Amino acid sequence: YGGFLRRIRPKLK
Repeated sequence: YGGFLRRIRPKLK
């Protein structure tokens, strides 16, 4: 459950 922490750095995972 780490798919919209992309809100900063949207290619980090």
